[PDB]
Amino acid sequence: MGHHHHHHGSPEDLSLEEREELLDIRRRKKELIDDIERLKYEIAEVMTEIDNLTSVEESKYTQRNAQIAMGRKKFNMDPKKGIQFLIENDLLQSSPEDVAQFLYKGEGLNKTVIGDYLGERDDFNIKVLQAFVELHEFADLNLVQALRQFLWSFRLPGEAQKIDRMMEAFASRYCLCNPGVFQSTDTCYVLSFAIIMLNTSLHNHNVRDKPTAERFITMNRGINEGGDLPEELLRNLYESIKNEPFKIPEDDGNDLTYTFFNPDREGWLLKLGGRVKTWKRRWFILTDNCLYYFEYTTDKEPRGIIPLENLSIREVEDPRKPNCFELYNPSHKGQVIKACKTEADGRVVEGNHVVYRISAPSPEEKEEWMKSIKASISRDPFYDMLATRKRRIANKK
Amino acid sequence: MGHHHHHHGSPEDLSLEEREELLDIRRRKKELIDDIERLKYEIAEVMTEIDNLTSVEESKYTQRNAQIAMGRKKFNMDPKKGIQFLIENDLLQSSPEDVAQFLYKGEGLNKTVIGDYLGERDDFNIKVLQAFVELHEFADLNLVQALRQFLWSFRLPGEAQKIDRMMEAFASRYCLCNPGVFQSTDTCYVLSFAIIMLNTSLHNHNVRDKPTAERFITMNRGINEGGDLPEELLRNLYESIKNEPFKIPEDDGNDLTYTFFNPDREGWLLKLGGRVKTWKRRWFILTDNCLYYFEYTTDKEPRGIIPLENLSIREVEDPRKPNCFELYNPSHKGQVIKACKTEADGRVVEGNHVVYRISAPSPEEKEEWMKSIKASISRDPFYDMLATRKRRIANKK
Ligand SMILES: O=P(O)(O)O[C@H]1[C@H](O)[C@@H](OP(=O)(O)O)[C@H](OP(=O)(O)O)[C@@H](OP(=O)(O)O)[C@H]1O
Ligand SMILES: O=P(O)(O)O[C@H]1[C@H](O)[C@@H](OP(=O)(O)O)[C@H](OP(=O)(O)O)[C@@H](OP(=O)(O)O)[C@H]1O
Repeated sequence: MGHHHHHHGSPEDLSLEEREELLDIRRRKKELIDDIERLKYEIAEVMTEIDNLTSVEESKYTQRNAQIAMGRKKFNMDPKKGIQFLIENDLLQSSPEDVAQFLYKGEGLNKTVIGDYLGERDDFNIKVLQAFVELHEFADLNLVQALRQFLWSFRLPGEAQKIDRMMEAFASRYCLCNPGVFQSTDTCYVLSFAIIMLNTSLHNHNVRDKPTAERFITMNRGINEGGDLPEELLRNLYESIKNEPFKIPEDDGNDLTYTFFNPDREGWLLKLGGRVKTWKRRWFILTDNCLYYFEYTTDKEPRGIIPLENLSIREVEDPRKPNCFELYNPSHKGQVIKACKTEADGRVVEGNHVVYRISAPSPEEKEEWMKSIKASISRDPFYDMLATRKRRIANKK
Repeated sequence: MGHHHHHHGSPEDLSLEEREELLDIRRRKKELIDDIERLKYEIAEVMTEIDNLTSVEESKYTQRNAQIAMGRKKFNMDPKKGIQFLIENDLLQSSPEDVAQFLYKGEGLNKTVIGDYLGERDDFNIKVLQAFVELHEFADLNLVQALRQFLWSFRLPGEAQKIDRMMEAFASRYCLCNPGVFQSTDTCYVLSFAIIMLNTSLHNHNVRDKPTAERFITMNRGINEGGDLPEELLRNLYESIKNEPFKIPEDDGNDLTYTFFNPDREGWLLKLGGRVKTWKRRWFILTDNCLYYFEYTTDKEPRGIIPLENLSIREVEDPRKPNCFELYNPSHKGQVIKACKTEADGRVVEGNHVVYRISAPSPEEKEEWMKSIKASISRDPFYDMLATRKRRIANKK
């Protein structure tokens, strides 16, 4: 420090000295706080000693640990029964909030089972799901950041209805934590699945079309209840996913986040006739789990419509045409597939196909079509869920 | 030895040693916290000294301190006027939140006056009460722990309506901080008063029936909107209160938490007739601030009903019967007490009593009855408040 002249008199107080004193006081306060923390720890230890009182002073094993361990295993076998066991035996309190804290901690818990339980339509489960999402702190996180945390805590159920409940809870929570970002919960929900599809698109090699940042901006046009979201916001989300894929717990490689494919496609194919086996070039549109085909790209009405429900694909070698596969019903051998087409006179009639043999222009287009068709068939209930949700997202005047 | 009344034993039955140690540790922690607060205050003073605006002063106390001191005294005289003085003179900002912070700090404030002010039905006061409970951090505290903090910050008003507002604010805050614990705010509210009655029961010597942990579990059956709360939860609450009574600020010994008696009782008594002074044994039920008496325990209809409104008790010596007291109206000497009874023919008529002389089977039963009756009369508006609240608690499925 050095000293000051001090001609003035004994009342002269020195700011530096006062500051130093203040610092010392602060240090003392910190020490006191540390002491308090230590005391708290001691108290906790005492409580532990008290609890499991009827025992031998030195016991080999831990009552609490043993009982909780068995309860967790019970939960993994049947979540309803596990929760019940833990509540009955006072290892867990009975409120939705306490159950949610148990699930969020998730120690020794199967995260798929967590997802199965949180996605149930029961009133208790609904309340646990709310408290569960409330344990996720979404304020000041972008949508991908929030999704990363949420998707670490459980594994998405397979049932479309269950996936919906959980993503609705997520979207509602995000919007409450980040007001003014999205115009509606519906916007947040649909954008969330856009992000999930992008994760699949960019990180699964079975997906050839790798969307650019500009492309992802264009795909989400009108999502904000008719309006567009800020380009900067969409870019940040795109770049986060591009940089790092969703990290999934207990990952089996089969997760929706990695295998959420676009079920829609358009393009030229040759198709073999039903009763009369002639090859025809047609413009095909795969949409709504149906294969629509047209004589010309300018036709308003399809030449035919093939519902894909209950069908599967097999590759075939054809004597004349390259890159062939067949659609067929594996349950109904030798039976006509339910479909409709238009005759030359304009009459709409039933198709006469036991199989639909299709030839693609290239091996690469063959693979694209088979992927799209398989994806469309395999996740239809889920794509239907999103489609019904997207309609309410789009607003008509 | 020998003492006059039957309520002084020896200290032999102690509590559990570990628990006592924990309590001591908690006390130490509290002391440390107080020390830290003092240090902080000192630091603030040092900062003020360092600061430029602070001149050397001829005066013992400074402008801010002097003005705030007078304002606090004004508040204690008339809370509305005190707040106004502090706001007008820029010693306190005008929002409910700032006023609530002033009240919560409570420096040099009468905590009874704090309670009077927070319990007012005015719109501003209602908003201050909300902000006041928001300054209490109830997350991860059990209901007793939260009650201890809340009941340190102010003294409960005497008006039933005011008590209701404050306990409603408390219960709502607790449930928001601890979601899923109680099924309703009503559950939290009624359980809170169960805890308060237990405090009186276990810690006031005028109360002979000391409920066990099992007893307290049984008393709260169906409280959770028809359902039962977890036995472990109720045990923790019971043991906390048993171990340590509610610590009340500026304690005069007259606080509700110490003098919240059960106003209800049943049992055998002899009663002296009205016009014709014959002694009859009757089964008595004290409920709803009324004394109902029956010829037989199996009777559906009472022999008579004595409203206790406006009555008081005096002990008397009787020539024939032991352990006697009289109910009488001190305002209406020599006048018949409003009551009803049934004649032998079944006609319901008015009673002819100037006084009701009652004889109890033992001195101990006499004391129990007089306590119950006095308690019932003295706090009727409040018991009525709880009763109307408990009805909405009991719901049908
Ligand atoms: O045009 P020609 O050479 O006469 O042969 C037709 C076309 O291949 C039709 O295809 P498209 O409808 O695309 O024109 C086909 O109908 P499908 O669409 O049902 O395959 C007819 O099947 P049958 O009606 O089953 O013979 C087949 O007779
Ligand atoms: O039975 P007997 O010996 O004839 O005397 C009766 C009983 O004592 C009654 O008590 P209870 O009603 O409990 O049977 C009492 O009524 P109260 O209930 O009003 O005390 C009558 O009072 P009067 O009616 O005031 O005389 C008194 O006449």
